[PDB]
Amino acid sequence: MDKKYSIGLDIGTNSVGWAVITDEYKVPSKKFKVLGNTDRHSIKKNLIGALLFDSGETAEATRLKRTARRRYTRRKNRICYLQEIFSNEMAKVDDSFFHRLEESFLVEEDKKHERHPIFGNIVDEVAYHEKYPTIYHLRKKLVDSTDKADLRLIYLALAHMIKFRGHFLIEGDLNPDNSDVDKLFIQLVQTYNQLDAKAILSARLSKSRRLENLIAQLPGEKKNGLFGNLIALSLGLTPNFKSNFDLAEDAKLQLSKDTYDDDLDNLLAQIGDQYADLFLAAKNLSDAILLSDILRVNTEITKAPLSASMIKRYDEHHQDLTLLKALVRQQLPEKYKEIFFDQSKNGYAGYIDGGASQEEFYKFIKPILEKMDGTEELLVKLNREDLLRKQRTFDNGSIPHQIHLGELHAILRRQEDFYPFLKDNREKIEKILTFRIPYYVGPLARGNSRFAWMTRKSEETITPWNFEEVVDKGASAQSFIERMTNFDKNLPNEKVLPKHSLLYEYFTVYNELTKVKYVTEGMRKPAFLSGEQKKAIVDLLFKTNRKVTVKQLKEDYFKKIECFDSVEISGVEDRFNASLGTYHDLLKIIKDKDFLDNEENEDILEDIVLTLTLFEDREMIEERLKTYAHLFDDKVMKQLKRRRYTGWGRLSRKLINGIRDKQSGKTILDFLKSDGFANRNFMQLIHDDSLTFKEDIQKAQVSGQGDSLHEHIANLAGSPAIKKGILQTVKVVDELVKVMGRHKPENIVIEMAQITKHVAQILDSRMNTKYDENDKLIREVKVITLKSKLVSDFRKDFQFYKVREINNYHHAHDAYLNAVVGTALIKKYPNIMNFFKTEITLANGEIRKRPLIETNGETGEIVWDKGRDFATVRKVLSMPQVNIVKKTEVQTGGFSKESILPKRNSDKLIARKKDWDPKKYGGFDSPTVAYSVLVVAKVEKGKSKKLKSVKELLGITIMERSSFEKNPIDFLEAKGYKEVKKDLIIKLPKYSLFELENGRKRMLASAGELQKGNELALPSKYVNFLYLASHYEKLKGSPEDNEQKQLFVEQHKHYLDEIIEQISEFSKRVILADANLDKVLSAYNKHRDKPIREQAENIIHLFTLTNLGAPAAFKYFDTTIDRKRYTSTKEVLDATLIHQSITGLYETRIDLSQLG
RNA sequence: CGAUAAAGAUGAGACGCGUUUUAGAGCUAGAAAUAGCAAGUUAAAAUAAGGCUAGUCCGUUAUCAACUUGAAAAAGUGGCACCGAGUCGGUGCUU
DNA sequence: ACGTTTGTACTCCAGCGTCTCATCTTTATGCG
DNA sequence: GCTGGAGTACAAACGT
Repeated sequence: MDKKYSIGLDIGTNSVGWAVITDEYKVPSKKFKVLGNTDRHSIKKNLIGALLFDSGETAEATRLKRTARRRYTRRKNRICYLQEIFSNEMAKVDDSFFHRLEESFLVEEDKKHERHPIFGNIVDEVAYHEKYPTIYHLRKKLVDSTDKADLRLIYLALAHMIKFRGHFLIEGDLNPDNSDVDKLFIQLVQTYNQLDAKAILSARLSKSRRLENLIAQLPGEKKNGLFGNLIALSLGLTPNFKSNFDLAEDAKLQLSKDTYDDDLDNLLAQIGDQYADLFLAAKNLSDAILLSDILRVNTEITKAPLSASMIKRYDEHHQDLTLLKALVRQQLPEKYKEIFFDQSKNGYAGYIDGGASQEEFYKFIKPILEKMDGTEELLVKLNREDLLRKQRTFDNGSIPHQIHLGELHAILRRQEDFYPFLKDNREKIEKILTFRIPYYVGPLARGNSRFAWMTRKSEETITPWNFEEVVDKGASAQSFIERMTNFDKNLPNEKVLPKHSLLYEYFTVYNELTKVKYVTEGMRKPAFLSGEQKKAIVDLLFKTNRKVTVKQLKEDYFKKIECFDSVEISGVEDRFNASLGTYHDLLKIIKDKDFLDNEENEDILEDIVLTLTLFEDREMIEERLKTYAHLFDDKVMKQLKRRRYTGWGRLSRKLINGIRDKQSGKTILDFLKSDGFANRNFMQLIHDDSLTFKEDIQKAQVSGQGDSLHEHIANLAGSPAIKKGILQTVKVVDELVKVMGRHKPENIVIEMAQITKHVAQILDSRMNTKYDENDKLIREVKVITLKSKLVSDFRKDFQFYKVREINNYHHAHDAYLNAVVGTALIKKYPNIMNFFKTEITLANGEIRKRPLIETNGETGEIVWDKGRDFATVRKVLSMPQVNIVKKTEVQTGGFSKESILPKRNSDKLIARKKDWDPKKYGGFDSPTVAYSVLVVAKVEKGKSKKLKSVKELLGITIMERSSFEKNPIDFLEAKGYKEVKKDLIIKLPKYSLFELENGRKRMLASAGELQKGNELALPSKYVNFLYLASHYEKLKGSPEDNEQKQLFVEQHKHYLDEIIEQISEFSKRVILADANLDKVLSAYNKHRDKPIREQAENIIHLFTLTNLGAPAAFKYFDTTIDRKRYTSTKEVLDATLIHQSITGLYETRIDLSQLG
């Protein structure tokens, strides 16, 4: 039979609601066959339901932890590099110093050499920690020593600098001597003249505000160049020097960039060295502004100013510490034990030994400082956030690597005379500090990664010193862009040409001009310009004028070439749109119309623009054009190198001039140039009986021939969770087609709360798959897209109200009403929703009458009867059995919580490495269970060695999962299970459904906790009343309708008692939370004499006691009911396990009572 | 109709902090128990266990009823009406 | 008839800030 | 924040 039906969907980020209706808008009911060892053999089910699943996560967290893993690996490799550089000498001075460093984490019994990590004795360790209290004291000492020092001290200082090196944001060497901001500004004005500045520059005001403030209070007269260089200093960026200093072109000589030197040279040619002193002062002032807050110390007594500043911070911590100690011992003696001994408060002891930040300690110690006297400067430092500070602090992220490199340079230039190996390896260690893999090279994989693009020039290990001789950086950055840009849509095998290609612009000119038509003198035939005439017009106007030519210019060229027949032109605009811009720039730079005109040099120019579009670091551009420097002078070689092109086109070169029909041999560009008086455009050759259009379809089919369902949802443009929803929606559609005897649905209706267009296309592609004799796709299944507004409109107009707090039936009810509205309006119209209200209002206040049976105007149709349609959809909405399935999913993600908890005697701690005993070291805690397994075996119970046979539910950790799947039997025997039964092991993922007495259901949250599994089928009257009462002040309708709703909600005030009675009955049947229910009834009893709106707004809040899923806390009326957790899955082992299909219609029920 | 801007997705390269264990000798009184006093700012190592394909890679995204085949991918498996409704029941027909 | 284990109820806890660069869609806004 | 793990105190129920 035909068995006509339709399928409705509601795709969500967290759920997929589905419904099947017939031609009479009825849900069909069908009896299904179940499997398993249970006694039930057939179950009657209704063809409406929803599928719930966890939200799809983005890849960002995985990306960040992957990047962190790479960073830790690289830092460990730097430590190994420096431990191979110092290796031979360190074997002589103190062998196993590196080994004492590596075993520092272990407890003293687990150590192999000595507990003291540096010198191996107690006296020298104490002397080191007293002579150099922090690492910065040793850093300052080794920077300024002039004496020989122990090699361990040099290693510790330089290793601390390499391990914590700083940011690479400031490009260019930063001299630490420039520190006076006021002198920098006055020197800028003075050098300009020859050719509170400190407070204003170092103020925390914005760079825009800072420049504006200095410009407002500007003593310099006729000194706009001083103001521009001041912008280039404080802001770090000058404006266009064509107006700032009368340069030839717009020159933005912004500092802190590698292009600063090249733009400065361009300005020196463009201005004529009339701003060099300004640029020089700007650089000095930019430095002194940048290092101002970083190095808050005078810079005339040391070469390591960061060490001096941190020593000053340590010293002020000590001074204000002893003074605060004295003042609390002298004025508030009842608080010294709390501030300086208690590690649980936010005092000093919590700030150092506990877990208090600087903010928390400041907030705690401020009121103590206020009430006591003598605390003036301590308070002043606290507002300046400079009281009792530490060196390793949150604000150390602004220290540039130039400072650490300067200190490291100072030790390798102060200790190189005594230790000779430092002198030849100085640049090696400096490279180890400063080497940073570029963003266009990526992971240095040998081919064993799915994220790598790097190409190797050699086959050797990539050390930080052979990176430029082993990694082909050109091909690396080429592959970096070439994996990211999309392939050709027509030919999905090969890549895509740059947007600024000469071939593409020539194609656009010739395609527009081929679409353009001329007009003859007598016949006035459109046709087109001839191919020779086309090239002549291009060279006359489009190759002459950089901007597009006007129709007047085209007419002037037509009359200029030969005597015009008629300058009128058909199929053309007032001005053209295609421009020969890149050829014009090459004619303005290369300045010869020979290489840019000869077709033998076309591939050269295409590679030129490939380089300009591809690379943006300008050294890469430098080398790739240096390959081609033999055909041009050096000046244009360093001028065109500074040209950057942005953008990628949507067409490829094989589509444009690579595909040629075997009958003709002409390219698509050649066909556009000369079509034999046919004037066919690109879309003409792409959609005709020519051989070009056939090969495109054959390649679009042959290549990407798989194009799997998960692939095509995966390669879309949207959030991952909505892609999960779309994929589950498609699977639901397939199974719903299967359920009805594999007959196709007549319509499919879609609603999501461009991606809608795409999911419509997927469903249309899978359902509509039949072509006629003339190869025309017959639309057997009309996939319909619907906005969400219409559904809510009817929901409110026909009072088909939803409270989402009752149950998850509202999802499938949205799906059913979706497939009611959509297929009604596809019939009534083949206000638009005014065909619905029978008493439709008018501008005169008249309730214009409507027919009971609505119909289409043009032809007779049963679109909507205002009787027996209410009854059907009311029945389906009040229908108690609708199939909600929570998607059983194996958990993936982190093994446990990321917090490293301290040591305990508990066994729940997890070994953070292989041999780290957690009772000594501590470690991770609370692991994540991948899935639970039901194991029937016998355990060792009792002191008398008794094998008590037991059935238990054991949770498998994500970490344990691979070891369990390698050998389940051996894993169980290692766990403590003797003589297990291999064939009764059942894999139970999260949200596995179990059925118990009185229809009670529980979902498996884990091996030791369950979730509520039942749904309260509260009738339509109660949910309609609850929406009317809670939206009492937000009715948003006509005043008569609002008054009628108010009268209706006042007349049924007794419905609250019926609602709470339904809640109590359903909670007593399946929820089984006696104390929570008693507190609920006490709270409802206490709060009866309150208005109905608030009462129903909190009866809505009540319904999360009975909601599907995890137990949750809630508040009714100023009282919080804490969650009743089911923390024992012992009842589940005697229950009935239900396996369900994605729709849930097809079931497999296992009686676990019979297993064992 | 080019063009700009915002948001989102994906990928790469870098810092700063935090946590853990250990190292920085606590002293004095007291038989001890516990007090009085001193002091504190730093470093090493690890930062998903680990894996083989041994890379200055990979390891937390996406995918996932049961059943029968398939290496996997993937394919295959469950009769239809009608009257009723508290998580679906009943009746008839036919396999 | 002690003893040990499983059921309850209750409380607490959960890795986080920044910067540079690149490539795609998808919305949006004034032009006119 | 969610919601699952874990610790703690206290008693009921099952083992021997």
